[PDB]
Amino acid sequence: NLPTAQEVQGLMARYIELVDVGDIEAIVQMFADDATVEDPFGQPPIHGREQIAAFYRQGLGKVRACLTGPVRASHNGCGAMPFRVEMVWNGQPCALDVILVMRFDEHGRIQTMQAYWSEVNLSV
Amino acid sequence: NLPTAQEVQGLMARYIELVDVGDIEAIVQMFADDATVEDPFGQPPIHGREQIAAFYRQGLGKVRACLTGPVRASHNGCGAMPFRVEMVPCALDVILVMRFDEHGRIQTMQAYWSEVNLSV
Repeated sequence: NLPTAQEVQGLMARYIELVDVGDIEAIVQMFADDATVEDPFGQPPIHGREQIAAFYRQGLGKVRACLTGPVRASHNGCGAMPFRVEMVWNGQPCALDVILVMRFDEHGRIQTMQAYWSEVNLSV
Repeated sequence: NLPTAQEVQGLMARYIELVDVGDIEAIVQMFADDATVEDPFGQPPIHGREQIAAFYRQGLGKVRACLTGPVRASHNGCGAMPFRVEMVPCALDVILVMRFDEHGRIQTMQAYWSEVNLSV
């Protein structure tokens, strides 16, 4: 709980913005110190800011990202949003369609994050 | 969680199709006996076929629905999709997250949305 539906809308919209510019440390800061990330969902959860920062640094360490639909928020501090990421793999432009689901804590920080996507969502 | 990524895409797309035509019996058949529905997510879990059937009865019992983006599937039998529901004259943007069992039936259904996502 804590963040209202509107606040969730704002936090998740900002996440996309941070990912887009690639500000790794600002992204990490949005996460609870002990948050867990599953990206893609189905893979082992990654625990803690050190591990999360290493994760984003690997992926974002050249990439554009934008919402492709509005954020769907709840009244219990959770939300979901659809988005697309554009990256350059092997010097070639690729697109990845994803849907992120997040649960925030009483301090407005991301406690849980789950990114839904597979190969079928990747394209050029 | 046996259903593959492509099979999840198909099942989730069929669900939307069924909702769009309003075939409650067909929709309910898609769920497993132990299934739980959280719609909107944040509201108490609904379980029991008679209960899930009654939930759809009240909602679809003129309603239309369409995918507004591709289904995002995983390899552990789960998927998420963005869609729009038109009903009463208004529109609602939703995102459904679902987990299927080893039989390809809905085990978990979670629909995210709130008043903000509503448009009249």
